[PDB]
Amino acid sequence: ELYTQYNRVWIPDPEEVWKSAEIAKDYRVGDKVLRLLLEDGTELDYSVNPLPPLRNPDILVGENDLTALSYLHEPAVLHNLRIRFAESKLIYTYSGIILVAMNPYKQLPIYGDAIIHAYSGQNMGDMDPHIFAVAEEAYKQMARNNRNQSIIVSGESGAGKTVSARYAMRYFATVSKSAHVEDKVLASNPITEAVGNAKTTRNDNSSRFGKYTEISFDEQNQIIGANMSTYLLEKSRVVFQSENERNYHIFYQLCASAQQSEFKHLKLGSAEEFNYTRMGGNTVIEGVNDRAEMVETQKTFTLLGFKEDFQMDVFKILAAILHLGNVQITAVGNERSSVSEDDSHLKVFCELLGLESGRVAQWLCNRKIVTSSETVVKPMTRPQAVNARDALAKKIYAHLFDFIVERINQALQFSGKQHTFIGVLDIYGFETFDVNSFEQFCINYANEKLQQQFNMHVFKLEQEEYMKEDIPWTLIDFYDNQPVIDLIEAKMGILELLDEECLLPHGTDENWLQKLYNNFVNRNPLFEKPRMSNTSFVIQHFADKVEYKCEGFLEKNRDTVYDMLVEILRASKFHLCANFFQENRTTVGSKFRSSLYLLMETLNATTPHYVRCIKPNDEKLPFEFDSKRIVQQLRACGVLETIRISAQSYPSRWTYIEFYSRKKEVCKVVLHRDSNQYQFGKTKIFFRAGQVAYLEK
Ligand SMILES: Nc1ncnc2c1ncn2[C@@H]1O[C@H](COP(=O)(O)OP(=O)(O)O)[C@@H](O)[C@H]1O
Ligand code: VO4
Ligand SMILES: [Mg+2]
Repeated sequence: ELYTQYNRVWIPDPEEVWKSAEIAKDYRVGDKVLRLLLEDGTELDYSVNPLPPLRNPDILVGENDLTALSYLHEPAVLHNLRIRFAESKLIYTYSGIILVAMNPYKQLPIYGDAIIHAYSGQNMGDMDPHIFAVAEEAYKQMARNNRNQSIIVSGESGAGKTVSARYAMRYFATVSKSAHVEDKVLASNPITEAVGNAKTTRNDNSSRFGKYTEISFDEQNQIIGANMSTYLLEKSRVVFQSENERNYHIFYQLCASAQQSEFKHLKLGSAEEFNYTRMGGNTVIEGVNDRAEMVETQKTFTLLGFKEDFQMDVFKILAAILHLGNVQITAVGNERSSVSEDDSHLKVFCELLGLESGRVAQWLCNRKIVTSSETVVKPMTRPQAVNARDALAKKIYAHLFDFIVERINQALQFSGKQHTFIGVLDIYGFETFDVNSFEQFCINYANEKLQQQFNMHVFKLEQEEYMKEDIPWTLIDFYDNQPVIDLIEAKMGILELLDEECLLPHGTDENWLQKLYNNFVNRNPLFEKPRMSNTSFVIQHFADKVEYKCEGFLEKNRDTVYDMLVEILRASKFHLCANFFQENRTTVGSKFRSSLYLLMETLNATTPHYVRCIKPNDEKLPFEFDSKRIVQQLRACGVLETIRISAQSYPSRWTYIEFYSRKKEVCKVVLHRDSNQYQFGKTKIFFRAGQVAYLEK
């Protein structure tokens, strides 16, 4: 321990998390006090416990790889990212195995084809940090050893996962260009964004669905096609928006083109006319021309082989959903509801979908009950009627979304042997709002599973591979999130208790919430009940604490539509609509659990390439560095731990018999002619990075 005078250390600070302090007097070993001199000139005696993190030299700060730091601690990482980002305007930085990517919130001219080819053929460390380098390394490893790869981006909402994923795919399309199948696989993104992304208060272009795109390659490592897997689309988005949030983009693209002659038969108007698009109070995104976006969407559909007739059919479905949302449901007393058959919006809804308005009006306000002994028809209250109507709207959109993805996959098919593939994962990031519900619970659960997949490959596997070789290895501590995962997915867990309540015909949100209280309050450290609420619960996620409201958990987990309404659309004279509701028990939560299990396995059977995205500020400001919010994300992603294990990891390994050519004691002797840059195991030798390539020369 030598904290000599004149050098600097980091101490806690409220605003900037950490602050530098110069050691005024030299350090006497064992002393509890430290003579420091603050930046303001205020002297102090810091109560240390033999201690403060040492600040790295100004020569080592700002480097491309943070493993090159002398003192690996949180202040160093935070400080290095700050000056690289805030001052040097560098958004990419290497943190060992992972790439770190800071959201610039500004268009940077660093993705041109010239730069793409500049990265091609190069090694990982040869060039400055860039998403292209991560992609190149995956493409490089796919070719040299015929292994499937995965580009796995992560981070909270608005951190820049989708932008990273698309640029990674842009790289593959450029270097591995063969038919221009490359332009089609790239086109799959903007299509799914139009029908799958929506403005939230976290991100103007938030992904409300998860995607995993497998890019297939032939023996020449040229792209031959691709396949897209989607995960739980947000259905409530179709019929509900919070303040300053929008429905899916395509609804507004469609309304913005309502007066075009081609669309006039859809009887549309401004987005402010329709209840399903107006609810947020703002129908426009700053710096987005929805009409111009409609044009690009049409061009993109055409590029994928979807002509005018195909586009008008999906636009017809979309317009129908909007009109459905404006069907007037009046109250008849306090126990009954009513819809006029001559309701204007109902009539076009039925015309576009070839339905009979009488049957729709009837079964929006009544529910049939078959007991195989009698058939009871009970009226619905106005709230129940609106609910049944909205549920129908959400169902139509869900089928339409699946229909589009299914057709996209058909367009990207290939009649050939898949040599290898590179999967690009891009799911909705960790998010939390004032009011969190089932939607947020699922997204955060998904993110929890990704962190598990990450920790397993980076910390569990890598260290276990070293430990069982009998080599000296100080284990790196990392936050294992298996407990919170078990709390959610395992038996007697939250999602299991929810399914049980859903099986009860008299099941309710309140009773389910009570079963969570009894089972987990003062029983599971990760589960908490707020003192000033008996309608919610808070979970300690890896990223942050998140309070969830229990309202609507059963309904959303069931995700049902009344039988009579389904039959009406099943008898649709519109071929596309009839296809959606043709006849061909498990809950949303159970399906979501199972889907994610398959995904994790698919990722584990590939060589992962991780990218950690980070939102620097909450105001979408260009190159603004919010220390508190950033350090929170660095802790959640375990960046500091990742850098540490990356630093002390031995990249190159040799078996003893292999070592002789260039026995156990003979090799150890010749190696000495420092002692830290290699270690000897049971059947293997290991070396430090680049500490051998100089022998090759
Ligand atoms: N590299 C970047 N360059 C410019 N803008 C970016 C970049 N990354 C993110 N952004 C901005 O952040 C917004 C949201 O990014 P996105 O990738 O959708 O985040 P996520 O998918 O993680 O929610 C984008 O619409 C874009 O304006
Ligand atoms: O806002 V993002 O859902 O695309 O993480
Ligand atoms: Mg996204």
